[PDB]
Amino acid sequence: TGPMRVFAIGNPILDLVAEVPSSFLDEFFLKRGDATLATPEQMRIYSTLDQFNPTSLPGGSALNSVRVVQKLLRKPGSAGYMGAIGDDPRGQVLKELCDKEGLATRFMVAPGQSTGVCAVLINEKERTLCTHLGACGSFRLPEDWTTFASGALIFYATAYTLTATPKNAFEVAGYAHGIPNAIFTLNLSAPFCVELYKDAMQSLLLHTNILFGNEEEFAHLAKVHNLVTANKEHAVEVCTGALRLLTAGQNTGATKLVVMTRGHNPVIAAEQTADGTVVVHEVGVPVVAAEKIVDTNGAGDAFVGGFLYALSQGKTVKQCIMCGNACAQDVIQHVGFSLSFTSLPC
Ligand SMILES: Nc1ncnc2c1ncn2[C@@H]1O[C@H](CO)[C@@H](O)[C@H]1O
Ligand SMILES: [Cl-]
Ligand SMILES: [Mg+2]
Repeated sequence: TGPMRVFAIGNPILDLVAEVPSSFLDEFFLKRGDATLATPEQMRIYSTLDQFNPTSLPGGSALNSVRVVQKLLRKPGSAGYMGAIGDDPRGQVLKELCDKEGLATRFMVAPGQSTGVCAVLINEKERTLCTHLGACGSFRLPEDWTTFASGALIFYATAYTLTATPKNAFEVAGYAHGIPNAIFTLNLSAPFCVELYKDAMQSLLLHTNILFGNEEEFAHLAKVHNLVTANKEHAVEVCTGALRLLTAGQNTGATKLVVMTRGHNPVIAAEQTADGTVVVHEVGVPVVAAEKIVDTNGAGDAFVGGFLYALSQGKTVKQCIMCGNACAQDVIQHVGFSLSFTSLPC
């Protein structure tokens, strides 16, 4: 077991994948192609779906990312994860699935609440998602979480964790800050996380070494924080401005990097070396035949997972981005977030 190289916090979700007739979508008032949170009546969808013998997969942004890390590091217990689940059957199913993959996990159990679950409904070549977050929102790091984190030097949190409470991400980042060789990495996760948690992020970013995000996320960050994307010069301007939220214009000599994925366009990143100078990185994204692209859901999670894996191996920024691109490219060729040990990238 171990050593654990990467530790992450997130909202754990059990994904249930199955092909269903259109009548199923209509019965639960679902619009094909949309992704939503379950309404009261839609709550009955989960036990109903269990009867379809769905493929059960661990899910949730951060959990998907560490599963990629765990996959690439190979050795059992190479990546750790903490989050909240319920004391229901789904909670045990999720834990067992994670155990099967060799991921080290410590789930806080919230008695009487349901484990996060997402119905991944396949119909007419489209995926319709209906998620019930449940226990995820009650997560609070245990007082001895650092013991679980062992000698990990790479910490990751998604902005989605701010929903339960910004205190979890703040505590993880604070712990990482006290360790010279450790880094804290954050995902912007969604434009609304950027909007809702403006104040919290202001403080958190000053304790962040690597910031991940896509175009829309960075665009809102630039507006919210008045920092200033299909256009390069503009993307660079945004990244350069965002880097200031991490450095405050000072040079601690610690890792300071902002990485912006831009769909098909090249990844753009702005870095401040221990030297104190700013550097702009640009890495093109290898395309795959349109005929292979099956499910784009999880591409971003895979990118971060691959980047973190490469980072744990001491690769250059560009190599980390290249590994992330390769992982994203690999996962979109099948529905649901999963990877096989054969022909792994990076
Ligand atoms: N707020 C969230 N926190 C954690 N996992 C999430 C969240 N929203 C969606 N997910 C999961 O992550 C997948 C997308 O990366 C979704 O299909 C779902 O299973
Ligand atoms: Cl998450
Ligand atoms: Mg540190």
